[PDB]
Amino acid sequence: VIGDFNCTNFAINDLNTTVPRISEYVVDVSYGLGTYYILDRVYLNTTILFTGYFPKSGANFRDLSLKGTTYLSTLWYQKPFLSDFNNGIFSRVKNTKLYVNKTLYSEFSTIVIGSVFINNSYTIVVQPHNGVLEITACQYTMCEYPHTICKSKGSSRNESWHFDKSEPLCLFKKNFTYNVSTDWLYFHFYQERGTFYAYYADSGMPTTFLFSLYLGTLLSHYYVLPLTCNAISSNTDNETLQYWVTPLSKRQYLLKFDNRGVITNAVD
Ligand SMILES: *[C@@H]1O[C@H](CO)[C@@H](O[C@@H]2O[C@H](CO)[C@@H](O[C@@H]3O[C@H](CO[C@H]4O[C@H](CO)[C@@H](O)[C@H](O)[C@@H]4O)[C@@H](O)[C@H](O[C@H]4O[C@H](CO)[C@@H](O)[C@H](O)[C@@H]4O)[C@@H]3O)[C@H](O)[C@H]2NC(C)=O)[C@H](O)[C@H]1NC(C)=O
Ligand SMILES: CC(=O)N[C@H]1[C@H]([C@H](O)[C@H](O)COC(C)=O)O[C@@](O[C@H](CO)[C@@H](O)[C@@H]2O[C@@](O)(C(=O)O)C[C@H](O)[C@H]2NC(C)=O)(C(=O)O)C[C@@H]1O
Ligand SMILES: *[C@@H]1O[C@H](CO)[C@@H](O[C@@H]2O[C@H](CO)[C@@H](O)[C@H](O)[C@H]2NC(C)=O)[C@H](O)[C@H]1NC(C)=O
Ligand SMILES: *[C@@H]1O[C@H](CO)[C@@H](O)[C@H](O)[C@H]1NC(C)=O
Ligand SMILES: *[C@@H]1O[C@H](CO)[C@@H](O)[C@H](O)[C@H]1NC(C)=O
Ligand SMILES: *[C@@H]1O[C@H](CO)[C@@H](O)[C@H](O)[C@H]1NC(C)=O
Ligand SMILES: *[C@@H]1O[C@H](CO)[C@@H](O)[C@H](O)[C@H]1NC(C)=O
Ligand SMILES: *[C@@H]1O[C@H](CO)[C@@H](O)[C@H](O)[C@H]1NC(C)=O
Ligand SMILES: *[C@@H]1O[C@H](CO)[C@@H](O)[C@H](O)[C@H]1NC(C)=O
Repeated sequence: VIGDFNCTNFAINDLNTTVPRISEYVVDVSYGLGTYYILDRVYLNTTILFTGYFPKSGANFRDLSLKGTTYLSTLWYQKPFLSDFNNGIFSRVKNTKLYVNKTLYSEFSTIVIGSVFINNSYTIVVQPHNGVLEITACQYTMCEYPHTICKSKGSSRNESWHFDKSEPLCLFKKNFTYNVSTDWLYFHFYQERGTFYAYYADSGMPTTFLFSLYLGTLLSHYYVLPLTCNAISSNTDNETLQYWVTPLSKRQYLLKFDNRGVITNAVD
């Protein structure tokens, strides 16, 4: 289970439907993808050695995205999906592009990062809303079996991942835009000296700072929420979620900046 709150007992089972897929794709930082711009700094026409939380060059990813219909499995809320956060993660996220009429919509899995996932501890949540990325860090009363839904196509379950009837204490709450037409989003999430850091991009490029947050405590677990729809499967549209994740480590990178301040190259 994630949290401990009994939000539902509708259509829960114990079926071993899947395990996380391992990517054929591997981390290649030679053009800056898998690196980040350093905080609010601008570096112009230079190379720096910088020590930071980076993926290993040549590492695989685990796809932690889970697509449901009516049922959820209790085995989806355990190892290997419920994951130790350690130092942090780099993720590559497919923006799942859906059409209701001719109009386009963007869906992808929410990620939650936390420790015990109960309302005496802060949980960070990163969730898309069709071109808006909502991010929060709150004392959420997380469900036992949390999940999100398609807003675009229908869902035979309601959205249910926390049960707070009035808004919990939040250290952070902010929204960021992303290009709805992109094929991929990328994120870095890490912790250093009790401070959390987040970065994103909506292109094959170095990730840009979202926010940083002092927690004092260690985050210890992260989990990628199941998403339920009457869509996004082989018998209806052949479309899929993908939420690829690879671990970070304290690591030294060369970063090359051009005269505009764009990272053009990097080395592990
Ligand atoms: C912060 O997070 C915590 C932890 O999740 C929340 O605390 C839980 O809150 C819920 C909702 O109030 C509590 O659930 C309720 O517990 C009552 C007592 O349980 C005992 O008695 C029942 C029989 O009545 C036994 O079966 C059980 O084993 C216990 O011995 C129940 O009486 C309540 O029953 C109602 O709900 C159930 C389920 O929907 C129905 O079947 C019943 O008919 C009835 O409608 C209910 O189960 C839970 O116990 C709390 N846990 C703890 C550890 O405190 C906090 O609420 C949250 N705080 C904030 C600010 O959000
Ligand atoms: C994490 C995971 O394993 N995810 C897969 C999912 C689950 O294994 C399945 O939900 C059972 O999970 C549990 C916990 O029991 O199966 C999916 O495929 C289904 C067949 O397996 C799909 O074709 C569905 O077939 C139906 O017969 C039915 O009800 O399952 C009719 C329904 O309308 C139709 N769904 C549509 C059209 O979206 C799905 O989607 O649900 C593809 C997902 O990648
Ligand atoms: C961040 O984005 C979300 C999603 O668009 C906003 O949530 C909406 O807020 C209004 C407030 O009146 C509600 O009526 C809607 O029902 C909410 N939508 C959803 C899907 O929850 C949120 O207001 C935005 N801003 C901030 C600072 O969180
Ligand atoms: C969860 O709540 C439902 C609805 O009240 C109840 O039927 C079910 O027995 C509960 N299960 C547990 C494990 O508390
Ligand atoms: C689930 O199925 C996979 C594939 O057969 C297997 O590797 C795994 O050990 C099974 N059990 C669990 C609890 O994951
Ligand atoms: C960029 O740096 C190189 C090496 O020092 C130098 O030759 C070049 O003139 C610089 N250009 C600008 C625009 O700073
Ligand atoms: C979803 O929400 C609606 C409206 O509150 C409710 O009627 C329904 O019972 C809920 N649950 C499911 C599984 O649809
Ligand atoms: C949005 O994404 C598409 C596909 O990558 C790209 O062609 C388009 O130029 C992008 N537009 C903006 C405003 O970023
Ligand atoms: C999904 O793709 C397979 C392979 O191309 C095809 O056989 C099947 O008919 C497709 N189904 C849908 C709903 O597109």
